[PDB]
Amino acid sequence: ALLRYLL
Amino acid sequence: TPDQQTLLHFIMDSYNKQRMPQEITNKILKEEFSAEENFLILTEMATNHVQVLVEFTKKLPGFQTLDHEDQIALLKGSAVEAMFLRSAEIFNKSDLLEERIRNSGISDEYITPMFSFYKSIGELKMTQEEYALLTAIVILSPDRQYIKDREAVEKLQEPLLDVLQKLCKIHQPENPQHFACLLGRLTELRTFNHHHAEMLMSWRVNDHKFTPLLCEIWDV
Ligand SMILES: COCCOC(=O)c1c(C)nc(C)c(C(=O)OC(C)C)c1-c1cccc([N+](=O)[O-])c1
Repeated sequence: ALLRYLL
Repeated sequence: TPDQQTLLHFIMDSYNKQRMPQEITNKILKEEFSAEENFLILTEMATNHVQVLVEFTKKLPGFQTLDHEDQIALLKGSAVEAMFLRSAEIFNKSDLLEERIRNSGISDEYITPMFSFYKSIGELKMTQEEYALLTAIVILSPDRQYIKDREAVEKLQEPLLDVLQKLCKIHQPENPQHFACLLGRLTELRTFNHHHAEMLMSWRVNDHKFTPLLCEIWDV
C-alpha cells in the first residue's frame, strides 16, 4: 500500500 | 549507438535529480552526539535513500510496463543492495558521519564490512554514470524472490549492462579489467543481503522505531 502509492 | 545514447541520457536525467536533502547533511554536523541521536540520523538517511531510489526506479525505461506485483518484488528485493550502494556514493563524494556510525550502538560485526565496502568502492573512483548504471542494474535484477516474469526483467537489465560495459571500452580502452573490477564491487554489495537480515534480528536494531517506509520495504 505505501509502496504502491509512491509508485 | 544512437539508441544507447538515448537510454543513457534517460538514466542520467533521472539519476541526476536524486539528492539527499541539505537539511539531512546539516544534521551530520549540528545534532547532539549520542548513541540515540546518531541512530536517528542514520534512520532518516536510510529512509531518504529508499525515497530517492523509488523515484529513480519508477523512471527506469520499461519499469512501468512490468507486472505490478513484479514491480513490488523488485523494489523490495533490490532495496538492501541499492540503499547500501547509494550510501556508499553519498559517503565517498563525512569523517563526522563515520564517527556517528561508530557510535550509534550498531555492532562492529556490521560496521566493519560496511566501511570495507565504502573504502573498496571509494578506491575505484567510479564516475556518476557508473553509479547510475550500476544502480539501475542492481534494481533490475531478475533473480529476486517472487518475480513471476523474470525474462521481462532481464530484457530491461541487459541493455544497461551493455551500455555500462561499452562505456568501459570507450573510456578505459584496452583494459577489460575496469568493468570486471566494477562487477567485483557488485560481489561485495550482494553480501550485504545477509548482513542486513542478521541486523534486523538483532536486539538493539529491532527494538527501535523504524520509519513506515523502512518497515515496509524491509518486510518488517
Ligand atoms: C547511510 O545509512 C547506512 C546505510 O544503511 C543501510 O542501508 C541499512 C540496511 C541495508 N539495513 C539495516 C538494518 C540498517 C539499519 O539498521 O538502520 C540504521 C538506522 C542503523 C541500515 C544500516 C545502517 C548502518 C549500518 C548497516 N550495516 O549492515 O552496517 C546497516
